[PDB]
Amino acid sequence: FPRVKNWEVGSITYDTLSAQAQQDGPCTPRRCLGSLVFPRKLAPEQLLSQARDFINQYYSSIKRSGSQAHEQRLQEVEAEVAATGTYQLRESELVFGAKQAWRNAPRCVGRIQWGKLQVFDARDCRSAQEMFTYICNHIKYATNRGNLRSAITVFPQRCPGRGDFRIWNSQLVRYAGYRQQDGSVRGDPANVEITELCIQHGWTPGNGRFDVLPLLLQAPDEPPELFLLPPELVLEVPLEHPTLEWFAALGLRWYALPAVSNMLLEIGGLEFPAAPFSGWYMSTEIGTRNLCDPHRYNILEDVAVCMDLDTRTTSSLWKDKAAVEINVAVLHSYQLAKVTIVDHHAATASFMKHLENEQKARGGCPADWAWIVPPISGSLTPVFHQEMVNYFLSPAFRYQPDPW
Amino acid sequence: KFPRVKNWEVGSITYDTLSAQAQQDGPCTPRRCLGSLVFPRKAPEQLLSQARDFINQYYSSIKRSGSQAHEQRLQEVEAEVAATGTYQLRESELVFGAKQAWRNAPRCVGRIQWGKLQVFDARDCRSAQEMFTYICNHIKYATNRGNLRSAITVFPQRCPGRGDFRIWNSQLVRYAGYRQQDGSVRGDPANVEITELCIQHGWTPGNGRFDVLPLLLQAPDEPPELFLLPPELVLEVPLEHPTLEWFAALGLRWYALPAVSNMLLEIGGLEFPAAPFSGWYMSTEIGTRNLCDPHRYNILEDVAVCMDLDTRTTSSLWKDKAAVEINVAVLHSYQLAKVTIVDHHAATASFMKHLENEQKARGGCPADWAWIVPPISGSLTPVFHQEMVNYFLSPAFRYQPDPW
Ligand code: HEM
Ligand code: HEM
Ligand SMILES: Cc1cc(N)nc(CCc2cc(F)cc(CC[C@@H]3C[C@H](F)CN3C)c2)c1
Ligand SMILES: Cc1cc(N)nc(CCc2cc(F)cc(CC[C@@H]3C[C@H](F)CN3C)c2)c1
Ligand SMILES: C[C@H](O)[C@H](O)[C@H]1CNc2nc(N)[nH]c(=O)c2N1
Ligand SMILES: C[C@H](O)[C@H](O)[C@H]1CNc2nc(N)[nH]c(=O)c2N1
Ligand SMILES: [Cl-]
Ligand SMILES: [Cl-]
Ligand SMILES: [Gd]
Ligand SMILES: [Zn+2]
Ligand SMILES: [Zn+2]
Repeated sequence: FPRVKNWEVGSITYDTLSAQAQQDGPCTPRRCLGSLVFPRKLAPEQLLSQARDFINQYYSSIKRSGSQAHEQRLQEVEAEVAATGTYQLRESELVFGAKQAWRNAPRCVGRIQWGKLQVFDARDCRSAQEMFTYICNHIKYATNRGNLRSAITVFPQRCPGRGDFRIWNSQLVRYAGYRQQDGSVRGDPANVEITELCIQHGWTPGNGRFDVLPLLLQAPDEPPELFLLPPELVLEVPLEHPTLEWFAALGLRWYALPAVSNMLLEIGGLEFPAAPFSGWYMSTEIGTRNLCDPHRYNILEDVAVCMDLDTRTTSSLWKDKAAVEINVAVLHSYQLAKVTIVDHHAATASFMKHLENEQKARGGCPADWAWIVPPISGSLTPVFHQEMVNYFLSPAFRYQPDPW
Repeated sequence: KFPRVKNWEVGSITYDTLSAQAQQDGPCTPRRCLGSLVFPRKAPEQLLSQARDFINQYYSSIKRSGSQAHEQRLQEVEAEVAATGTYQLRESELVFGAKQAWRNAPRCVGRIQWGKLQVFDARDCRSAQEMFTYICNHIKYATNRGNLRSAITVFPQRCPGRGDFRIWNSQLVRYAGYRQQDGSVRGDPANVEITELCIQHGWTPGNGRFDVLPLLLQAPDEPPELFLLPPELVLEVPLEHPTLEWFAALGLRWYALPAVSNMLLEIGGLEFPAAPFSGWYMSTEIGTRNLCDPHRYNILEDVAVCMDLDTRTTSSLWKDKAAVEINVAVLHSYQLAKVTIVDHHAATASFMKHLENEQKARGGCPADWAWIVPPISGSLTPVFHQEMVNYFLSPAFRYQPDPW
């Protein structure tokens, strides 16, 4: 049982939940690989193992462990896999599993909200046109005219033989990225690859820096099909600053809905390669990483020039000053648009409360310090001084290979 | 089977082959990562194997591996460990071992400087009084009227028969911390323990916020003895802000010389419990950590209120704005006083150069991401997007328990 200390207050706890981890991480006594973005790289009796644990979890949480439906539901999954080699989740199990995978995500700082999650069950999906309608329902429900609500849509599970449902975009809303002889990029450099697949599959491109890409939706065994997103359905926020009048003229925008559409949801040994989930943004994601990363929109120096900052010496802290103002413009613009957003101080303080909750309830919480601490102003937030333990519990969201 | 390490800003990929030579083990397992823990860790034949590895390292660096001189040194050491249970370093080996310990320190962002280290050999020290003279000479040489120079003074090694030389103070320059009426702390709260000790040992305490502490110096098998630092030896910097003129009236100060004095230096199996070392400050250590940490001087809200920021809501980013200007004040003040200081942009850029040098020289570099990434503006610096591998090489600086 690892001892975990908070260096701001002096309080000590012990993480007993870590003792119950399975899927081993990347570290060994010889070396820690905690900072690696992808840990390492990405006969059916082991399906029954992960399923019996999950069903025991489910009846644990609804109190009804021992007797009744508990040691009843243990049998049909046994018989389902005995009969068919896989099994179907009950809808309440699918709901409970989706919430747990979120609760279990070590890199997610928004997990105080894990209990409020709307699960759309898309397991009877059959075509790519159907997926598109499901995705469009999700986006409409999640966006909710700017009053965002966490949501997940679970597409049919991976099957013995036969292909997989798959969204080729990394998120549901992505901006395009186009090159030149320059090798430079117009738009988002994170999305250069998928932008060229969209074109490779027939997308007439666009002119500028904020073109919402079309979706590539992959029904099982068939090639992807391009689906264009309705402009009515993609809520966006033009960026303005509350006091720097010229900021709006930079023409910056970002979208309302953060919806991750390329991770594999794993519940009770079943795999859902298409289960896009969405919540709402923390402002540093947009302001600091998407707009200021050198390999993203890289706008930092352009803003500093407009603020008349001394970009001729690092010790002026011109980068820090312009970055804060970009974050101020993000928070201001989303509030003025009445689009849900949370600043990194509010988010991290909520995550501390979540750590306290998870301590009482489960004896600890898997947390990835490098991802929980915000990318600006880290030590000004309470999670910086909190020691954390990182480990893998199931259900889980896992990374998966791109279908290329 | 060496870890692949990616830089996400640029797309670089390398493999850390040096990690495979890590000759001691840390707190992580495949089950769980403890990378974020502040304290991760906590006879003749194992002394011999450590000695042989270091001798091998020493003769590698002088392009004389395998020579007669190399093997005579190996056989000399084995003979000395057999006759006395220990051995003595040659002066050239001590200089090389001290530089290697800095080079090997995973939490140090200043390691581009590692080969430029002044080593004072104080292994002939006989008393606490001589120890004090050596320390004062170290402070004088390292400070160098504001043009700071990296240095380490090495006091006699641990040996069977006599107690250890120890410096009880955690740094050579520290400000007192006085518990108070309100139950509050006046001065530096990180230093209440050592402050209470000094008073026990006869120090007549002050009542200010920036009172420099005396040294408690322990000769073998002696109680610690109190030594006052001559005020003219301790170079200090009043803090002012280039454009916030009321900032100077806060009365804030910091000292020029960061000199860590409670770490143990390990070279070839030998242990030096007293070997204080010093460099120069990175500005975020002073501005962000020492002045803004809620458990330290905790000035952030006072500065924000003076700047007329809106401290009623976090979404105004008043904390970030106040902290940026505190860092500006530190950099301006130290430059104005002509005292060496490096900002976090310059320092992390030089660390990136260090990583590249080290990959060519040694096949990798041990680095603790959570300590290398600065506590403000993390993703604005290039180390943020660099994956790192943390592991323990010897020679090394290690933590040790407090002598009390
Ligand atoms: C409701 C408010 C939410 C907030 C404020 C939030 C915020 C964040 C942030 C800031 C990250 C780290 C990524 C980064 O900082 O660059 C993250 C990661 C993550 N979140 Fe949340 N999120 C929310 C909802 C959700 C939901 C609903 C789910 C799933 C059901 C989820 C699952 C995840 C996962 C799996 C990761 C890891 C991403 C990766 O490994 O690339 N989050 N979230
Ligand atoms: C010359 C300029 C130097 C700079 C700019 C520098 C910078 C730093 C910084 C910023 C940290 C982490 C402190 C923080 O929390 O912000 C650190 C840690 C450390 N430094 Fe350096 N340093 C320098 C010189 C040295 C020297 C000369 C030595 C030894 C000979 C050394 C050994 C270490 C060690 C062992 C640690 C880790 C301390 C711990 O684990 O608590 N440094 N350094
Ligand atoms: C629901 C939700 C709400 C919210 N506010 N944020 C998120 C996370 C957004 C995100 C942040 C990030 F920094 C990188 C990625 C994608 C790339 C990452 C990194 C690597 F490429 C593999 N991963 C997939 C995605 C989710
Ligand atoms: C030579 C030098 C130059 C420079 N510029 N900076 C430094 C770092 C100074 C420092 C920073 C820090 F963040 C923590 C500690 C000591 C405390 C650490 C943390 C925990 F309290 C126990 N350890 C002993 C010391 C050293
Ligand atoms: C709990 C957490 O790991 C701890 O507060 C660490 C984080 N990273 C740090 N990094 C540096 N350079 N200095 C520190 O004191 C800390 N504190
Ligand atoms: C190299 C480093 O581990 C990598 O850049 C990580 C660091 N922490 C991060 N944290 C978050 N939240 N998002 C990220 O993309 C990253 N990148
Ligand atoms: Cl994003
Ligand atoms: Cl310090
Ligand atoms: Gd002024
Ligand atoms: Zn680890
Ligand atoms: Zn701190």
